[PDB]
Amino acid sequence: QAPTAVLNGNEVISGVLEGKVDTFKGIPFADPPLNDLRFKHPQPFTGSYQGLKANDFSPACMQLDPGNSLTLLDKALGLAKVIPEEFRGPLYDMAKGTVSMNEDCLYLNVFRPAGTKPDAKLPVMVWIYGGAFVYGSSAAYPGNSYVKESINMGQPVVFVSINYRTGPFGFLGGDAITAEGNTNAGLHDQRKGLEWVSDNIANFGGDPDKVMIFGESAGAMSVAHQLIAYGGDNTYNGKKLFHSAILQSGGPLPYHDSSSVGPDISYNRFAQYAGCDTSASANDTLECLRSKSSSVLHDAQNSYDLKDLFGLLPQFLGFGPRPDGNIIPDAAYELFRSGRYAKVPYISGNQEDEGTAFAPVALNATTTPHVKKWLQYIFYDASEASIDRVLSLYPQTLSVGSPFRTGILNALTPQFKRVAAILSDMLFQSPRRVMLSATKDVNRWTYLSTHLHNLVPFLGTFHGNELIFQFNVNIGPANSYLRYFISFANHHDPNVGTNLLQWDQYTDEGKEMLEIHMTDNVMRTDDYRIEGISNFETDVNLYG
Ligand SMILES: *[C@@H]1O[C@H](CO)[C@@H](O[C@@H]2O[C@H](CO)[C@@H](O)[C@H](O)[C@H]2NC(C)=O)[C@H](O)[C@H]1NC(C)=O
Ligand SMILES: *[C@@H]1O[C@H](CO)[C@@H](O)[C@H](O)[C@H]1NC(C)=O
Ligand SMILES: *[C@H]1O[C@H](CO)[C@@H](O)[C@H](O)[C@H]1NC(C)=O
Repeated sequence: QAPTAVLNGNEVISGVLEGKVDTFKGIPFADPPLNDLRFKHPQPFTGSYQGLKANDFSPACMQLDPGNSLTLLDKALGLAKVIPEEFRGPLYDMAKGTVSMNEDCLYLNVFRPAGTKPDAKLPVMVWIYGGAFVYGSSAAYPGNSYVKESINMGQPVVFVSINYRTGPFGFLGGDAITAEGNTNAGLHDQRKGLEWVSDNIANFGGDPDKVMIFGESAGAMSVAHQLIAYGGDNTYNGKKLFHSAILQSGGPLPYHDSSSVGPDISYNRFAQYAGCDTSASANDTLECLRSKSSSVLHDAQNSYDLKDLFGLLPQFLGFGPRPDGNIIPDAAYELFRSGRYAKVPYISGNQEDEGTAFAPVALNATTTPHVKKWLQYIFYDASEASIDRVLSLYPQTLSVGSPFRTGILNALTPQFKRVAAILSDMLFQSPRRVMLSATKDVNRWTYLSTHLHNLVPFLGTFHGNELIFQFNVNIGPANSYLRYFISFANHHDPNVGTNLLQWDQYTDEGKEMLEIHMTDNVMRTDDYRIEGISNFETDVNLYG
């Protein structure tokens, strides 16, 4: 029997019973962003839900193939040699998929315990993806393991995943988009999905007054931008859109302006790869981009990734959230430090070796001059003095680079461990500490995951790896990532009924941090590489 829910008082949608979980997949929350609506803010859904058979995932939004990155990594270090088969199988499974990709992709999915009734008021967990090596948008993140575990725990939740536009489709900047007021469209997509949840989740048995948003990599960077959206106003028609958050390996971005990697403006490069004439006026280039087929814009996006992000650099360094004076009113770091953020409790953490999967971009660097040149490209407006100070704080000494704590092993090149440490701390660890020290009036918890230490040559406990334990095979540290986060969605404290180590909250006095291992966890403090990370937190002259 198909489970049902009724929206707008009388429109009945049906889902699919999958074991003991009811699923409703492919629910539209905005009108399709096609033709004249390409690159514009999401428009209200003007259709009908009546008779919708929400029985399969919608198309994924336009994105790059993970194969680009996985093949470069494989060329650089031989993934089948370094990653144990039990983790490698899952990792490649999340990088492929049966869903198509299409610009018509603004849909969400609801997962709940079978037989939940609309009056149940179950806590809601809303997942926002952003995995560097994952294909499929929400289709790669089924909520069944989270829902099944919350039932076993006696703490049932509703899980929701939302699609949003990434890349140039969701974050095309430039003067024409600014003049239209259509900046940061992908962030507005997420916010519209959250409005849909506030208005409609009670019909599925969820509680609109207890919503947790969480995500990983660009999804955690998105959650951090939702916390400072409109200077911390997370209300919609008087109601708070979310009440707690978890950020897995991502935080605010250090930009104070719409900058991107390298010597050229990202808009200009993409327009050029799409075959538009970049000497025409701003409005004419945007009109040209709105006339191209999706395959042409897809090839153009692929060329920007391979040529300008070198197939590996985090996508938000090219097309991503930037200050626009409206949904992001000022630089993200400054909004957190002036208290202009939503006052909700959160968990923020990192994998030990966040930078190792990105370090192969600088594989040809053997000397400090070579590393300086790569850093001058990625951070093109950085002052030379600021770069020189980073290079003195992160030396080429093999034992202090990343994979961390591995001595003289894993030195793929003379500079690989150094570049992996710099990218780790600049892009992931410093953003986490900017939030933890700025948000002193909310409860917060932080973690370091070291569970693959010494099991994966050259990569260590790398960026994006923990997603296989949350969404694919529930082995290794899966119980920590499932149960602490279910407890947090229910009680805004990770320690209720987990049967796991007590995780003490982070305080400014003790800087308490959970360290997650393969089978056990231990408490530690967030005390490592203080000088190096602190400099990234405070040197504004690095960023552009
Ligand atoms: C490492 O590779 C990069 C990318 O090919 C080289 O940098 C380029 O060098 C040419 C000539 O100086 C410039 O026109 C490019 O614009 C540079 N691009 C970047 C991203 O820096 C770099 O010279 C190589 N380093 C070594 C030691 O060979
Ligand atoms: C460009 O488009 C904007 C927003 O649609 C409009 O207000 C402006 O007049 C246009 N300007 C030119 C020079 O075409
Ligand atoms: C939709 O139909 C099912 C019967 O399969 C029923 O249990 C459910 O209550 C209906 N939905 C609502 C919200 O009435």
